[PDB]
Amino acid sequence: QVQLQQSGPELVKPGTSVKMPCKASGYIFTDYVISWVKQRTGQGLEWIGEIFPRSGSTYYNEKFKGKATLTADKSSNTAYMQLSSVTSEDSAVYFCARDYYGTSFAMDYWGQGTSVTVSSAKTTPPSVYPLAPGSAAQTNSMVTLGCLVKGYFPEPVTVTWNSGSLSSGVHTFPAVLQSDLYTLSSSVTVPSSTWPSETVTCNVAHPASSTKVDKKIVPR
Amino acid sequence: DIVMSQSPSSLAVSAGEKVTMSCKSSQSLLNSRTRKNYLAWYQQKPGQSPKLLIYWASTRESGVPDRFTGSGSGTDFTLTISSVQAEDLAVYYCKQSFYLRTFGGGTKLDIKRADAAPTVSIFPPSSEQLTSGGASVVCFLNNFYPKDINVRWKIDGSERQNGVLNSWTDQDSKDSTYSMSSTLTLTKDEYERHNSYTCEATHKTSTSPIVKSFNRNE
Repeated sequence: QVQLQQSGPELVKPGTSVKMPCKASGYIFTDYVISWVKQRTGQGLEWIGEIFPRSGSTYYNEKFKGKATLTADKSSNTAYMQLSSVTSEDSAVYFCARDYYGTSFAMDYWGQGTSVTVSSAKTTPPSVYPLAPGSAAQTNSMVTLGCLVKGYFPEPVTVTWNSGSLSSGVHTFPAVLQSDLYTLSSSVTVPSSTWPSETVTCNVAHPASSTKVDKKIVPR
Repeated sequence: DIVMSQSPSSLAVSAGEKVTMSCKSSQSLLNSRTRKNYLAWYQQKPGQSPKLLIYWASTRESGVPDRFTGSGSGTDFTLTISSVQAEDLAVYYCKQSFYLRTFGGGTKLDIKRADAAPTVSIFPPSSEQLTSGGASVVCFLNNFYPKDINVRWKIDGSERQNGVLNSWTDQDSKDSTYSMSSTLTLTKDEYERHNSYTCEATHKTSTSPIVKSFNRNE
């Protein structure tokens, strides 16, 4: 299927170059241009440049000349973008998108984006903790449980419940930064009669450290 | 060399309401071709990659329902949403393909809704955490509206005003509500010097705070 596959979140040190991929599948790589788009967290979409793998021509947003270099390897159906001499201002999500070259000038299929966090800092895995009630209760028809995700760097982490099979009732809070470390939490609400009788587990992933934690929520 | 100007920056309507938003280019986006101004509208929901809704000013993309409608020409363009749904919560971007590309600043769509009060929960620190010289007390204020809410922590009745970290969720795409997290963080030894811990939620929906507490010894 038409699909654009990008590398996972990365921490790089200031002053280094980082090269990121966008592996194409499900369509004719040399018939569509690849566009790159930048997004600082909670800020807008900003076009970087495009490439036409067929010819290898590149066109850039002026602001990214002297910063970004777009390439395409036809033999692997993979486009790459490369940022040089990075700074904290280059911390952002970078998307690739297939900007249709079938005359309808729009990008109809997008990658999942690569989060880049430029800092010197050590990349730290987080500690996951269960949030279970204190031995007191109210509004017992439903019960709320959670996970505390503390002391990681850099963003992002992923929290799911029972491998995505617990879907309803879930709030995952934006991370916030404490003294060079991130912290967030996730809440989940189930029928008071299903817990602890059937299991509830939060599944935390921190791509930047390749850490995957499963914390079963057990009472008390 | 073409700059894009979206307005308004932010936007709030109730479910079922019609809404419109504006996009202007510093130069005309119409080369020729009957129509085909090179102008596209994308919808970006929280934590998702953008989605193409309209191109060539007015042509709807495959699988896009008709309640989204693009219109306009030259340097003046509009996106309309009739019968707004809570699922539509997103930042809406216009992009210009005449020459290179330029995204407009975006318009945030916030949904207006019926006030509702938060369901509050309080959680004492885990055995594990109190095991690494850390004690975080966490208080969830879930499914409320509007987004204004103030939280007051008390330790043995004394309001506590630091070690407090707050975070608001995205407005929920299903019921248009907000939730919030407040985390009070102490050292273990500091936590072990008090008994009663309390979070108090003051929300427009009741002038008397919702109180949740526990005791360390509890």
